[PDB]
Amino acid sequence: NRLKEKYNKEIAPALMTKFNYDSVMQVPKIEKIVINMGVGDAVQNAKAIDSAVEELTFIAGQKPVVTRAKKSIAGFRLREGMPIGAKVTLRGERMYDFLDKLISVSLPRVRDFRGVSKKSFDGRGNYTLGIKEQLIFPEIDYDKVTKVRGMDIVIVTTANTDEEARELLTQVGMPF
Amino acid sequence: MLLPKRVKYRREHRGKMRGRAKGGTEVHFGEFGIQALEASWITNRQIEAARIAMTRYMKRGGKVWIKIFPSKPYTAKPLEVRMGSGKGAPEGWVAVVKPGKVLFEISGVSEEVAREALRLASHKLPIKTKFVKRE
Amino acid sequence: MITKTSKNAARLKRHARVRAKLSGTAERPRLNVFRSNKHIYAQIIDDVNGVTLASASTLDKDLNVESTGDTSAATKVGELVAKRAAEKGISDVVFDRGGYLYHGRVKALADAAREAGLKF
Amino acid sequence: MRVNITLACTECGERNYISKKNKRNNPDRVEFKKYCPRDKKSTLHRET
Amino acid sequence: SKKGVGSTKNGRDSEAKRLGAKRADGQFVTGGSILYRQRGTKIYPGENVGRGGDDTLFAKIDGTVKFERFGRDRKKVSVYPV
RNA sequence: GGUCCGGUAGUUCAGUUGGUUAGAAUGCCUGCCUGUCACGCAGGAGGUCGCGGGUUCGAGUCCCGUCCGGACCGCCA
RNA sequence: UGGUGGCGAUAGCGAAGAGGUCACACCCGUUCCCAUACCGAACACGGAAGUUAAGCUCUUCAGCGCCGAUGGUAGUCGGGGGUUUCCCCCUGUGAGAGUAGGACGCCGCCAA
RNA sequence: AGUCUUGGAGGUAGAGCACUGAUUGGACUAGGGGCCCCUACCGGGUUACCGAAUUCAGUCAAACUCCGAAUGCCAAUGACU
RNA sequence: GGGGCGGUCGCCUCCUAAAAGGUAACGGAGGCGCCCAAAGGUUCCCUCAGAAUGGUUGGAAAUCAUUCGCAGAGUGUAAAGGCACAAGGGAGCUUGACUGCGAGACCUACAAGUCGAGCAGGGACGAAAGUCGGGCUUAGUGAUCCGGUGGUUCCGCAUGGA
Repeated sequence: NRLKEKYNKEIAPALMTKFNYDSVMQVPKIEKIVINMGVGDAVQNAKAIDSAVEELTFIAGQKPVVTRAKKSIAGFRLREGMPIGAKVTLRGERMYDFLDKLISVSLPRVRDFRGVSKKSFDGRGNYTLGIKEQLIFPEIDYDKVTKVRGMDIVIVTTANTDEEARELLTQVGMPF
Repeated sequence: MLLPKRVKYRREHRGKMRGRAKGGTEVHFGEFGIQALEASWITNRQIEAARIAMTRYMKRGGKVWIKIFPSKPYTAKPLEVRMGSGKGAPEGWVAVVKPGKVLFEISGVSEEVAREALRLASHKLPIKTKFVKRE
Repeated sequence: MITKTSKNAARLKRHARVRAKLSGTAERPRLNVFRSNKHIYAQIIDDVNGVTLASASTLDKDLNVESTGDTSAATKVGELVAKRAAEKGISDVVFDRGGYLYHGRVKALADAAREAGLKF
Repeated sequence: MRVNITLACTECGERNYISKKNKRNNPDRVEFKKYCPRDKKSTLHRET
Repeated sequence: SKKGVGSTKNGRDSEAKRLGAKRADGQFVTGGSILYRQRGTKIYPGENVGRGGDDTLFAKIDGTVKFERFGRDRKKVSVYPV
């Protein structure tokens, strides 16, 4: 919200001038911020996913969906039909409300921090985070936490190449 | 001794031979080649013997090309048995060679020695042959 | 950018799917709808000869409203196309949603046609 | 295993329909609604 | 003397069914007659010809039969009323 | 030449059926015991399943072929 | 220019370039209809801030894909021979992977 | 019933690689042998000594077919027998 | 391809099969004696396998995000035919996995086997059109006699019952 208004006011004009897009609305934009959860279950502990779901709901703004595994694999003893992982999508005002928490408090609150992954990009503007702890905002009832597994986080943009997204994330406020 | 490392079936019809070869009728990789002017079968032992008769004589002169593969197996019932009651086991691989097919080709070697060496090897094959060279 | 398929492109597949089952013959023509962002079109079509019979639209040259695309416009255009069928009266048609979902302005149009008396 | 079963009804004793079923999947006495001929309408058919 | 062999285990097969078209292009047909006893939708039905439960094609209205290409590769049967 | 069996720790046999776990004696190693050795007492490691191919989420344990041996038959003139 | 049909992709895929007052489409926000096995991108909902960027519509092209007889042949119906697992002659018949080239759209009906 | 004309289904001979397999060479490199050292090879330097994957060329198949006849077969039309 | 021994005996898929159908051999390859209350019916909505790149616990593969991707993936199972306008995948409702039938036609020595529009009675789905008389098509199954069980507006040996 705050960020978004700022996105309308300062970010889009600045980088539109910096790249010379003839059409203004061609400017890159964050499309979605999506969360994935994965629990080594195959089932290892049936309560693991049944805990991760309603901790991730607090972490995000709304309930996730339990991911239905695609195909069976005996390497992990993962039979097809035993649920693993959970997903929640975020967009609209919610994605900016989420990025707000992240950039302002979460990354600086990591057990240790330096500049985020230098070349985590995929190649076409998408970009991913691997954060190991659930310490995202400090008011989680953090004493509840038994397992320490953090989040897999993907930010998806309308960028067509890595350079523009790299530049955009700067004034969005991500360190590198 | 060219084994096909695998095959879809280990038994199939003997088939028939009619007309010229479908492809590979002229030299394509070597300076000179050898051609067969009637239809017949050709087996691992034949190609192996001819190959050795070629290369061991030619020594360091160059390289020899083989355009043949005995993908076809052929069966034979066990010795001393009444015929019938199931196709016999397979014990050899064979390559169909219609007339016009060029079998072997030589590269990087003088003309006369290739001529006489191909003549030498031809006696290993059971088939009337004709010397042939690239256009 | 993220490969977003055209909305009309997606709609065309559904429209072809539904069209596969039915079509409007002589004395049993087919109604049709376009649910454009800014306008709504209606058509009475005879498949076999490949020509329309009568049509109606929000942007027709009379009876306009500031809606021109909302449910009120759908009702008005529906009764309009009912009259446009009436003068060269057919009295029956096979409905064919334009690969849409029968809940909204399409329902308003269908209700208008029914109450006007085009027996589906 | 699949075992044969004949269908029965409470609206009227005369019932005729047959079917198959798995004991493991449906241990409970199953119900279907079907057209009885002699009652000349649809009714709820149990099994015997 | 003699020697023993066996275990062919191949002398079996299904009592094969008949598959083919039994109305000729231009033949007059009567309603309910069979046109093509395919196995799988080898040729789709056109106007006035149905599609049976076992992928069979039968004429709904008595008339004349006609075969014609469907699209690039596929075929289709039709019955044209006389 | 045919039919049937099997092939697992270094040795001998279970499991080999339970498709979803490799086990029991002996041997061997360390320690204790004895003046020393042998018994004996504590502990411990091992094979990853004759070979190759295939089905299956998963093969030791299912189906094929190849090697190995073992059982039976190989008769009428 | 939109809508909606028939035609074998000679209509496709690519590469470039033009358009938008109107039409279309992106867009704006979920207030109530409806919905996201999580969500107003999607479903629907009610507008019209700005944009031809994309879609869509037009101009160009043989890079790919597609279509394509002419004479050849291989095969082959029917006759006739031969030293006959296979070859050859005569009346026809006629392969396809190859080029001659066609093509980067043609026909409609309702609304401008 | 034969023949002439028209229309059909049908995937053989043939041909071919577009699919499924088999399969020969060139280019190329991932990955393996290749010893040295630093040494857990961290990596370099490592033979064409093998060598997957691609692309250029090339050869095969009753259970391969983007193709596909000749004949045979099923009918309609009329014409002669 | 003498008997004995070995093997086989019914059904389903393909090749052998000579471009209709049919066509044998102790010819060449596989499968069946089931399974599914949803893996059926209907309405509605999509779309795959594999690969590359970023992402931790987590690699060759778990679960994510982008791109490529005509079908390599799926279709209960064995092969073939056919299927991305779904016959593949998902959700809601539902039991037509109905009764009486059936113009015609296929296949056929007989016995049987197969499809079938269309009609009536009641439904299920959907606003409607309209679909539904079991699986996406082909196997998953046997005569008659005798006996068991349910309904019977049938007969029941002088008559009424049995």
